[PDB]
Amino acid sequence: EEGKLVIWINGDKGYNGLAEVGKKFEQDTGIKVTVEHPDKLEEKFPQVAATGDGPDIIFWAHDRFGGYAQSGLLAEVTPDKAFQDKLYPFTWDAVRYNGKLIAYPIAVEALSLIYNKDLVPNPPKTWEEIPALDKELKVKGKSAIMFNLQEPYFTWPLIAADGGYAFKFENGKYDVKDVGVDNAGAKAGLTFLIDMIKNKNMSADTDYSIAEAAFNKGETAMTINGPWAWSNIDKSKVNYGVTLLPTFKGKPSKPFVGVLSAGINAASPNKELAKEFLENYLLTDQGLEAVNKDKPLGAVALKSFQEQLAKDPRIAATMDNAQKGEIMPNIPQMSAFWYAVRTAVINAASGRQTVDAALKDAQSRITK
Amino acid sequence: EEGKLVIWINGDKGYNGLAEVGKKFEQDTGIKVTVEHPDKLEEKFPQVAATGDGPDIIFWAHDRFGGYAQSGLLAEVTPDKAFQDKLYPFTWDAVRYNGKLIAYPIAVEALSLIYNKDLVPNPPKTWEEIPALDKELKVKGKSAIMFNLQEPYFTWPLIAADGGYAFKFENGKYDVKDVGVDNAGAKAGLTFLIDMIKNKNMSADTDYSIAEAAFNKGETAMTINGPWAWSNIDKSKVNYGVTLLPTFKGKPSKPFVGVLSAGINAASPNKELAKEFLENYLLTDQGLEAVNKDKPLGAVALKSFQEQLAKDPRIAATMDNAQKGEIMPNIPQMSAFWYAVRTAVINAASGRQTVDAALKDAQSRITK
Ligand SMILES: OC[C@H]1O[C@H](O[C@H]2[C@H](O)[C@@H](O)[C@@H](O[C@H]3[C@H](O)[C@@H](O)[C@@H](O[C@H]4[C@H](O)[C@@H](O)[C@@H](O[C@H]5[C@H](O)[C@@H](O)[C@@H](O)O[C@@H]5CO)O[C@@H]4CO)O[C@@H]3CO)O[C@@H]2CO)[C@H](O)[C@@H](O)[C@@H]1O
Ligand SMILES: OC[C@H]1O[C@H](O[C@H]2[C@H](O)[C@@H](O)[C@@H](O[C@H]3[C@H](O)[C@@H](O)[C@@H](O[C@H]4[C@H](O)[C@@H](O)[C@@H](O[C@H]5[C@H](O)[C@@H](O)[C@@H](O)O[C@@H]5CO)O[C@@H]4CO)O[C@@H]3CO)O[C@@H]2CO)[C@H](O)[C@@H](O)[C@@H]1O
Repeated sequence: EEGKLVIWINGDKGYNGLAEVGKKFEQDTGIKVTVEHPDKLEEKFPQVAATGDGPDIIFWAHDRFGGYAQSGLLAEVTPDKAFQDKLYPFTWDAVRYNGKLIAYPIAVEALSLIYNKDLVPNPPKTWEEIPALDKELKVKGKSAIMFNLQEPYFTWPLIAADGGYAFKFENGKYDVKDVGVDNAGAKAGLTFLIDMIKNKNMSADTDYSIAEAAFNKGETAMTINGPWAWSNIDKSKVNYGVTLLPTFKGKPSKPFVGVLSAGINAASPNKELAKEFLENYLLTDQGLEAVNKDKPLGAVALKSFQEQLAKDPRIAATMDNAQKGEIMPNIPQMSAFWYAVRTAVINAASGRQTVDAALKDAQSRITK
Repeated sequence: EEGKLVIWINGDKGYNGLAEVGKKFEQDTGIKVTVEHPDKLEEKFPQVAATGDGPDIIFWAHDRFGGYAQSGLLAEVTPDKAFQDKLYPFTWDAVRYNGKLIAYPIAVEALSLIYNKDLVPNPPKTWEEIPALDKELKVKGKSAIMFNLQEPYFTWPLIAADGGYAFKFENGKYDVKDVGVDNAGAKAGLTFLIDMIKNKNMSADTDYSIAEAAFNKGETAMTINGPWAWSNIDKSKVNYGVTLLPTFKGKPSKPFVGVLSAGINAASPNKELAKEFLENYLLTDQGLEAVNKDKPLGAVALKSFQEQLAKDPRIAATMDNAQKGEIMPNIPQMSAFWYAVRTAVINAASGRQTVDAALKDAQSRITK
């Protein structure tokens, strides 16, 4: 039924308090909210939603929602980034399935030991001591502990303690044996660069200083650079804009995204001072501003200062290109990648190798 | 040298502005900060830090830091959770290596197209149109574009556009063929439960209602339950505390962590209204409070309301147990896990099966 909301929530939750939220909703909008707590709602939902019925909103712990999403029974949820930042990131992770958010997280639950302060002022720290405690309580006509033995949720914490688990999780990883430096897409893009060189649209010996000087003197119409370069263009005569990289074969250019980072030397005798400087001086609105006014940093990691920068169209363009690209890996094999690709590009642009032979050699260097 | 800070940062960054931050540091603390920008600092650092020298702090894009961390050259950084929440989560991800944070993220960089508004008011959207643009500019003694061709950072966005990549990333995944329901640790914990039953410390037919009534009437000293149960104990005569689950064989009990979640039915004709209710009524301080006063939610996903709850020792204990446990998977196979483990526990506790035969059968159900 359109124009109202039906909600299902389990009978052990605060469904009367939720109903009070629904009354405020109606009072503000006229839309009636009905809260129900059917038994076995988590089993009924897939059966009724598959026929296009059921409630508008279903509450359960997240463990049930991947099965619902796999069957197409859930709408993708569409919160903007402002709303997403209101909730803890790990709670969104709990409701992501196949890369999409498929629920709103509400609350984080875990079992605890609940004890009667007047019967056991000092509750047992070990399971093994509970039988002796029970013996003393049984002479008083009491028992040490009772909990639900019918639902495995309640017995699982004991089963997992010494090593039981449900499914093993394999952390995300880069496959270092698998590299895309000599595939057809890489060759196509490098061939286009070499064809511009052959056509004398560019020169293979152009380096950072040559390109910067040419652009900042008004000799070339465009350049490719990062935020650190903007300060020198500000001081030049050139009125410049910052925008998306050109597309190739209709697809976006994909710049590697770098996070400028400050590491503390493991040999440093000043680790406490380094922490203080970085946390309490550099990573402040005022600290980042002092660096940024020298040479722009780009988008910054500090949420409070980034909010002040996001307005700048140069920063907007930086983040647009960043979102089309990829974060760099931090793995040790990244330097091998860069050394090999550097040689391949210089060899191909200078005619020391074909594009194919250059990128094949780079691929062999990186993976063998 | 102890009692001062030496910083290395690349020569294209704002090292004079960083030096100004270091002057404010000295003025406040008397500790001198020296900022250097050596050439090839990213290659020199591993050579000098391996001998126990080098700078206290090194700046570079994060791609270099996994190699440093792999060689033991970086201190693990130790920000508390308050500081971590000041920076964007994906920037911390960039400086995590083998599960540890090994740098402070500062700024997010990507290349952009920089254009001269007075030479190309409408900059080209495609690479392919740049040669024709260059031809017209060359008759004016100008060129269309110049950028650094010596460093692969600048040519990679074009190489990646049609399909080039560095290393393929494999997303984290649960291995559904690999289940820990019948390993030695699971059997040990379930055997201890069965031994308590045999010893008449517990009864195999105890369910949720029986245990709740017994605890809330003062007949048993302890129970195991979640936040939703606290409201009924508040109303009872019992003075209760909430604490860590007991250990087993010296290891923590590991409760599964559930995120109470609200999904929107894909068949709902009211998806816009559902979004409004959940985002703007339920997921507010006032909305969660109305539910929480009925039956406590536990820790909540909404950062602003959770800050008000974290003070409660019951919530502290909830999160302590949660951190010792595991987040539930959301995969479709989770319901099979629960149905099979439910049968195993009830069969073993009732004597319908041995612990070994029960858990073996559950393992077979879940994985075949
Ligand atoms: O007729 C035979 C049988 O019926 C009855 O048992 C059945 C249940 O009525 C029925 O709900 C179903 O239970 C399944 C459930 O469908 C399944 O999802 C899974 O449940 C998990 C939760 O998914 C998980 O979130 C967690 O639940 C917590 C919850 O997070 C928390 O917020 C609070 O609500 O406590 C919950 C635990 O009670 O863990 C549970 C697992 O414990 O597994 C359930 C099975 O255990 O199927 C039941 C069996 O058919 C009768 O009770 C039974 O006597 C009859 O034999
Ligand atoms: O003597 C032979 C050779 O010497 C010179 O080239 C060498 C360089 O001096 C040297 O620095 C080294 O360069 C490597 C570098 O060590 C390696 O880490 C990798 O560099 C990556 C960055 O790691 C990555 O962050 C990104 O760098 C951006 C950076 O994020 C950004 O903030 C800004 O600073 O621009 C940087 C790009 O310039 O990408 C670079 C890769 O481009 O790979 C480098 C190699 O390309 O080794 C050089 C070669 O030995 C001379 O220049 C050369 O002519 C001589 O032949």
